[PDB]
Amino acid sequence: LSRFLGPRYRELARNWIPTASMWGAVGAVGLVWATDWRLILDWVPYINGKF
Amino acid sequence: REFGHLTRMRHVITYSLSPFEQRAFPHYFTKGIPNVLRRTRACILRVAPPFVVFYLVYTWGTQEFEKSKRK
Amino acid sequence: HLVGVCYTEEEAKALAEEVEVQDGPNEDGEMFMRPGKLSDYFPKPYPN
Amino acid sequence: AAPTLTARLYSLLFRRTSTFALTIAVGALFFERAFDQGADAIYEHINQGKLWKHIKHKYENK
Amino acid sequence: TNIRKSHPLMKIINNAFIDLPAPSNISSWWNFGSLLGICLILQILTGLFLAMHYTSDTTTAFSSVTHICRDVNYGWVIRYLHANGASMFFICLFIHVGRGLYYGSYMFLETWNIGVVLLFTVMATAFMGYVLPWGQMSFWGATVITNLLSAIPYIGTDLVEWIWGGFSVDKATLTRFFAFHFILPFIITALAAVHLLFLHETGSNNPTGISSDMDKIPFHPYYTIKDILGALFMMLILLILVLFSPDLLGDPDNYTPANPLNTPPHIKPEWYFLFAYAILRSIPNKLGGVLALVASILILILMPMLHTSKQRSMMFRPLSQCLFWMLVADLITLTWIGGQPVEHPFIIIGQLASILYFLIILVLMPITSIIENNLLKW
Amino acid sequence: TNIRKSHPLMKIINNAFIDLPAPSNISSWWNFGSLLGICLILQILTGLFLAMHYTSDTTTAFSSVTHICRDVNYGWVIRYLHANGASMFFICLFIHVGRGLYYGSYMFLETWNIGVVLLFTVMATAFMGYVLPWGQMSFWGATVITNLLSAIPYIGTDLVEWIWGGFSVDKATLTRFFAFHFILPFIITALAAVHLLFLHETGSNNPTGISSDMDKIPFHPYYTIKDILGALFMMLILLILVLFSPDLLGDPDNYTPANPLNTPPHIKPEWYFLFAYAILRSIPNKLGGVLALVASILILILMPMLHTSKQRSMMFRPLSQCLFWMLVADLITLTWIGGQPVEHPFIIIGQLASILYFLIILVLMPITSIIENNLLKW
Amino acid sequence: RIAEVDASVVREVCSKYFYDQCPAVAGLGPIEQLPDYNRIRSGMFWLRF
Amino acid sequence: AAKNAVSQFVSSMSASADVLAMSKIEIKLSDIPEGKNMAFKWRGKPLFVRHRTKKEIDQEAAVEVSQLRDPQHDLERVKKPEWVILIGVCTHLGCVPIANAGDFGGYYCPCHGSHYDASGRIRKGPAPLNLEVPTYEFTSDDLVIVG
Ligand code: HEM
Ligand code: HEM
Ligand code: HEM
Ligand code: HEM
Ligand SMILES: COC(=O)N(OC)c1ccccc1COc1ccn(-c2ccc(Cl)cc2)n1
Ligand SMILES: COC(=O)N(OC)c1ccccc1COc1ccn(-c2ccc(Cl)cc2)n1
Ligand code: FES
Repeated sequence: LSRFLGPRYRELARNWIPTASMWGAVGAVGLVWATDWRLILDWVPYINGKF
Repeated sequence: REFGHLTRMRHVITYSLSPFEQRAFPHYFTKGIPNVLRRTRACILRVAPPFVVFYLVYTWGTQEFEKSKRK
Repeated sequence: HLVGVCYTEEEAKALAEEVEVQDGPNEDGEMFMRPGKLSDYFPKPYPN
Repeated sequence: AAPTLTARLYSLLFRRTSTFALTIAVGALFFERAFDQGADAIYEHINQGKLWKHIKHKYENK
Repeated sequence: TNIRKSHPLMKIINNAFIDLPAPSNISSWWNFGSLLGICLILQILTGLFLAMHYTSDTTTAFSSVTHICRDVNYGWVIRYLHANGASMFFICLFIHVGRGLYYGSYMFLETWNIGVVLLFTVMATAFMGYVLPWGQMSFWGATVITNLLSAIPYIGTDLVEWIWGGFSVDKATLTRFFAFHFILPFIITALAAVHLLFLHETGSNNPTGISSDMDKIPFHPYYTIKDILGALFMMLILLILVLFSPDLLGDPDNYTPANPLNTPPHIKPEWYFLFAYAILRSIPNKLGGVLALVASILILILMPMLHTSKQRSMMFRPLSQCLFWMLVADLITLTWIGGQPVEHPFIIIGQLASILYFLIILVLMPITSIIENNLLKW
Repeated sequence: TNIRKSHPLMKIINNAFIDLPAPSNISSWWNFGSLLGICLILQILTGLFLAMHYTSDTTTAFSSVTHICRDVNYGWVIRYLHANGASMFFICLFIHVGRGLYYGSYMFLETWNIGVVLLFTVMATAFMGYVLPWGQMSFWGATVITNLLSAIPYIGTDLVEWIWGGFSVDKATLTRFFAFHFILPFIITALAAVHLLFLHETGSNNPTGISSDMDKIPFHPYYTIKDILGALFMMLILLILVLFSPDLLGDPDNYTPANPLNTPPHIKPEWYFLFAYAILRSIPNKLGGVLALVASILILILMPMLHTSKQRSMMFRPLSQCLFWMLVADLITLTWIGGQPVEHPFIIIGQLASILYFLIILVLMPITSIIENNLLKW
Repeated sequence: RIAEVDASVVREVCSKYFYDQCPAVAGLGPIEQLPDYNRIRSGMFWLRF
Repeated sequence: AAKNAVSQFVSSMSASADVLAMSKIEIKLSDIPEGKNMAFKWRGKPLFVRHRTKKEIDQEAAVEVSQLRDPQHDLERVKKPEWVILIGVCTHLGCVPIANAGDFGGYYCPCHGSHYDASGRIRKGPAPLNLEVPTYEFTSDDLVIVG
């Protein structure tokens, strides 16, 4: 398919993949206190967040 | 989308009759019975052969279930 | 509810294993007595 | 005309409003564990010798 | 000076129900959208009664439901109105989805995507209502969900413990299932107003698949009297199942109470989940089985992308009509297999029918539309 | 191609909150309309918790509420959020009504009449929530309503028996009070969307009483940041009353349980009903007292008809400002009298203040506006 | 001088002169639909980048 | 309003308890004869608790790893061979039946005819795993705390 074909489609997606960890890692930090992810609160020694 | 702003049409005439001037039940078994037989014939070869294969699999599946617990 | 406010949990059960109140029944028997099971309200004096 | 210290990091992080969209998440620290200086050291100072973890050595290891 | 065209509240009703342009050749398959709105209202004015006299605990749930059929006045009629009214909702939902699949109504992209959200929300609601009476089918049916819900490799073991009230089967299990069942029918009522606001931008599709802007009629009185007649025929079927055989759609083993007392003679849910229970049971892996459960409902979102025909509906496509009825006969097979024990003929059948459900939608339907395109010289 | 002006759902939000034309001289008295929408949402996400752990019967009601403050986790904070959150709703409602009375906002006739319906519905709701905990103030306060409700000369004796569950104080009394309290807050949420749709036809009034079509500003960002700041100041006052004195607004005698055991030392409701209890108690007739109770709230509907001034608001009317603050000082007197025993000085005071509340609205206010009309040479 | 301009040079010089800067605005009627200065100033910084 | 109002609505619907002393720190004394399993609804399922014999660990050890699929035995999980803890959960469906019915001391599932252990071990198909014990340690004279 030549649906989304082109060197233009991955050129704006070339300069956005630095700020497309604002898509995935922001979801990874968007589920730290909304979820209480238990074994990745010891990602840091800093969060003794519940007593 | 309101009624006078929908589409463009030219050279078409329609005629209608009042509901109090006509019979609510016209030809019912004179026209209706040969009409529902034409519609049944036109769709019977598309709808029915899948449900026949469900029937044959269902009979083979319940009979080979009982010819396993027997001895 | 007395643990951590004015008693630790031992020094607390011993005040419950001091009064004798009536428990429920058990088969091969009837209404028996079993004292403080660590979670018990304070005993009323009057039956009615 | 030397300015004051209000050019904080405005040319460094704050111009392109990349900071502003995610200060609930990224710019969120320094205000839970750095505030051990806050209420708990104040609340136990008004109530010295009255909480349970003050009268505690008297009743363990007896 | 016409008050129904100028009053701020009356002109919303007039544009929605009275002066709305509608196609003139709309069939009886377009009746089931207002029937779904009648079944949803009825399940709200009957779930009022049951949650009033209710207690949800591991010690009293099975007896709180038997109190209503005998002691609570007009409780036998309202309980079996609620248990059969949910079977009526699910038959009016499968007709509705199969209509829009047959006539190409999924090309209304925003209306179709809110519909797939509505299909998930009523399916999860009714699962959390059959766990409330606490019988054998309530226990063993809930405890096969959590085996595939604890199979989530990171967060799953603390997910099931957070929704079970805190440990396992206990008093507070039925305080989070009951909470997730009182409030989910009202998200459905707000998702249905948004569902109709997107349809109002284009109007309705029709059985020919051709736009009908030269042949519109007003909605009143032609389809207001046709939707009232179709709703009267639905109340006749529902009150026949309530007043003449109120236990025809049901399982007797859910009158045996819940306890881990003994393993039951079988495990089976209600009829409208038997197609889904048959698919996950034919996968011998509790992660592959929970993925194909969600992939059997969310596969509907790929229907706009998989369309390769030059026509919209299936009225003039005879080779595609054969494949549509093979898919309906495949879902009848999975409903039968899902109430059978896991034995020799019902594993090879139940796992080949799980394959053919995905082979028709993904592979066989896009190739057949291309073959019909070449035969019509485009 | 601007997506917030062309998307079907986004353009409703844009016309309502973002691009809405608003007067530029709107004061802080116009903040209390969005504060009422915050207090109503908060009373819904907190009444969720209480009705979950609840049993409403004559044998267990007083103990079902004491179970939450001690045993149910986070139940002391949520219970006193709910009891003080209803006092917060009633202070934000009396400021709101007195604003529209002072600035002549009742000239928006359809918006004002839906408001009077909203004032009746929250008053009847909160009466059927104070009867639920079943203490001395719950009993003797409910049993003075039915003395004036059985005084209806034809239908009243079968009316009270139909709402008392069937006889008197019993198990099922608190199944019809509790039913009339779970569902009435949701009629308020639908009556508030209709309330704002009528205001959108004209926009807002302003403190000068003059139309402001030459000086409009957008609602975002000027009043979106001003309504957020005012809501933050409301959460500070509410959490101070919850975390530092959670029994300041309340009665200790409603901790003494309910029983017909003994007559209480006094009978008094919450503070926001004390003006209404003082009026009916000063009428020695159980039919004349139930008529003047309904005539103290429904008198607001006559405010468009009684207006005789050539100006709209009270900003330039110094003689009318004196009468407005005499009416506020008259409602402070009735709130004090309604918590006093029925003795010698509190009957001649409580019945002259009941007269002056009706004399100001009906007689003194229309004559004074005419006198001010003659002094300005029109 | 024209031959040494490329796309990264244009991105650098436009970000220096345009982005988080306060503009000067003039208008002559009928200009009731000319947006507020706060809405014009907030149109100078972008949302997603 | 992100962590002190969302994540703090935590303790009523979590593994933290309104039953803060559950029954495990309650003083458990054996009102139980050997060969008798009572339906103890203590954290859900009947936990298999009775006396013990010296002859007990000799019959499960007579059948070794060559039978099994996921091998772990009495000394791996249990503290000392004078005590026993189970849960009443089949690892595929979730039930084993009432006691005193089996071959020589198991709990034969009458679902369609499989068998299971009195100490949590796989015998027949079609379930993959072994029965789960809860986690605790030994501390005491008779102060048992199962959890
Ligand atoms: C609570 C659930 C639902 C309600 C109340 C509802 C309601 C309605 C109504 C009233 C109509 C217009 C009349 C009609 O054509 O029947 C309609 C049309 C439509 N619905 Fe639904 N619906 C629901 C679920 C769904 C689902 C599950 C889907 C698809 C996955 C869906 C997709 C559609 C489509 C595509 C149309 C337009 C069809 C056409 O005009 O040809 N809806 N719906
Ligand atoms: C989309 C709407 C609904 C669906 C599909 C639905 C489905 C069900 C089902 C399957 C049952 C089990 C009946 C049985 O097995 O005997 C049930 C009963 C029940 N429902 Fe609903 N329901 C709906 C609406 C509601 C509402 C609006 C409420 C609460 C206000 C509610 C609360 C309950 C309760 C408490 C029971 C108790 C069990 C019983 O009485 O049988 N449900 N419902
Ligand atoms: C649940 C109850 C209520 C809610 C949520 C509510 C909400 C609102 C809101 C958001 C506004 C616009 C902003 C403002 O001017 O404050 C407003 C204005 C108004 N409300 Fe209410 N209100 C309620 C009760 C009432 C009552 C009891 C009355 C009168 C008896 C009333 C009469 C008015 C009037 C006349 C206006 C327009 C005032 C003006 O623009 O000068 N409302 N209301
Ligand atoms: C306009 C909104 C509301 C108002 C003005 C209101 C008012 C009240 C009042 C005055 C009480 C008595 C508290 C006490 O005396 O200790 C109460 C408690 C109660 N409310 Fe509400 N409430 C509202 C919303 C709700 C909602 C949305 C529900 C149910 C979902 C509800 C159900 C209850 C119940 C069951 C109680 C008894 C628990 C207790 O007394 O602490 N209320 N409410
Ligand atoms: C009326 O309730 C039952 O039939 N339930 O649950 C108590 C039952 C009872 C016994 C055995 C199995 C079940 C459930 O089986 C299934 C199979 C698929 N789903 C499902 C549920 C939610 C969603 Cl979103 C999607 C799929 N449920
Ligand atoms: C919080 O509840 C109380 O204060 N209640 O009721 C349990 C109470 C308690 C003790 C004594 C009296 C009352 C009630 O006194 C009044 C006086 C007037 N209303 C009233 C009620 C509804 C409507 Cl629409 C209009 C007026 N109620
Ligand atoms: S015991 Fe569950 S399958 Fe054999």
